[PDB]
Amino acid sequence: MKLRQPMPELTGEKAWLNGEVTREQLIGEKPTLIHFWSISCHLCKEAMPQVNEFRDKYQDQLNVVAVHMPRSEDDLDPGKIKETAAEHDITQPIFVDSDHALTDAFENEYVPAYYVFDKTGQLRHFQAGGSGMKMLEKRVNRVLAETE
Repeated sequence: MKLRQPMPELTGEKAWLNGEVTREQLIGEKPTLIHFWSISCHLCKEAMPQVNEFRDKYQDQLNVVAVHMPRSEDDLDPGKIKETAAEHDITQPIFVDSDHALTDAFENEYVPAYYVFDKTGQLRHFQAGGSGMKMLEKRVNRVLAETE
């Protein structure tokens, strides 16, 4: 991913969850945040609450969409993906990838990973991991402050 391209094809075929959006349905005037996570990843457990937090803080200012990223047989489970999303109040649109289809389309090679896009629908900044992933709140707020 160059900090320049449009979003990928948004593949991922298990289904959507908690809401149904695509780039093409929510881009126009707000910047966008796509982040990967999973129900039992060592740093995704810091993403999950902070995701809920900035999703409530910035929903009207920032398009938020998420992608669950299966890693294991114990990680595919539609029921646990739904229930952990309810437990952590992760109520934005959530893709559930089949395994890695979007992840391959943009060669992420991490899981607690995040991509921040301008209101025109192309990548501004991307990171993966970080100290409690706190710095993503700043990358988001920078895109919010820098966008018109």
